Amino acid sequence: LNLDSIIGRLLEVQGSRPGKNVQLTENEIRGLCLKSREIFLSQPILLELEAPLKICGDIHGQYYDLLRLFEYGGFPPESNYLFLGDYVDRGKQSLETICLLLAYKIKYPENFFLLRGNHECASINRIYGFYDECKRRYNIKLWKTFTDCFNCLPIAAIVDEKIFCCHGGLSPDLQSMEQIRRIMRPTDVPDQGLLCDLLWSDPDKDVQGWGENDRGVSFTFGAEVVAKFLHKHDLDLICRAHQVVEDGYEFFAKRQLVTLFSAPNYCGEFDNAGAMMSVDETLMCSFQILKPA
Amino acid sequence: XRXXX
Ligand SMILES: [Cl-]
Ligand SMILES: [Cl-]
Ligand SMILES: [Cl-]
Ligand SMILES: [Mn+2]
Ligand SMILES: [Mn+2]
Repeated sequence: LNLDSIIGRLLEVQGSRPGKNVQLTENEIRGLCLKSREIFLSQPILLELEAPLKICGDIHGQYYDLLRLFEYGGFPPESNYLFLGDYVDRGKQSLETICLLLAYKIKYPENFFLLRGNHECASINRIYGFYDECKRRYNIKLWKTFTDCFNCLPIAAIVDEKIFCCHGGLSPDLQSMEQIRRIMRPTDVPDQGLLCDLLWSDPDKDVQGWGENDRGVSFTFGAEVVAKFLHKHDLDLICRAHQVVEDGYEFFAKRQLVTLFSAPNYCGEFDNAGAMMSVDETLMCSFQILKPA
Repeated sequence: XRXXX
């Protein structure tokens, strides 16, 4: 597997002109999936990471925006990265997006990290674009290869024992961090329970404790749930993604939680910015923002 | 279409 060749071809389109595809070979992509899978399984399902690093939220196949995020933040390994999931579906270039991310994981496995989002899940792919993209540009066997890799992604990260990171949010079933550690891979995303909630739940200003989620799955959680969680586990911040936010980032619960969303002008249906969070050596947080067009 | 579009 020639990682540098692959990365070079993926980066060739920098400076376009969003639209131009990068079409790797089927064998190359299979290799990216198999090798990255191995690395994911070799590392904990609950990552323990060090600052400084950059944290990114949803990308959703907006490949040319991913390239802008790296241009702003430094291409790996110039900065360490943690992505919070939702690499595929909705956008025009999910394949380029996930392939560059997997290539970087293989090249820089101790300095580049990818968590699982609710879209790194076959039943959601089937509906929201990635299955169709794979069928059109490759074949459904390659889609299954991707799913097999997704099924091995880690689920959460803690940065320097103080910033708890996950795609969706908290769970009414999350009492101990060991519950996350015990989760065996490969696994699908279940339609209920801890793993589901970590990838699906949302904060809500109008809910006291736990509430119904209008997505039809998981829950919403209020500010007091966040406060209690941070106190119980001696954390300073929850960092999550999963919801489009106008500024690209948005604080909740007296700045005890932040939502990151990194795909600007999402679906061409929102006028949102995309943000990446810079976490310095002392865990101070700042932002790099792709303003809407 | 809320799955979120
Ligand atoms: Cl796009
Ligand atoms: Cl398509
Ligand atoms: Cl649930
Ligand atoms: Mn999501
Ligand atoms: Mn998303």
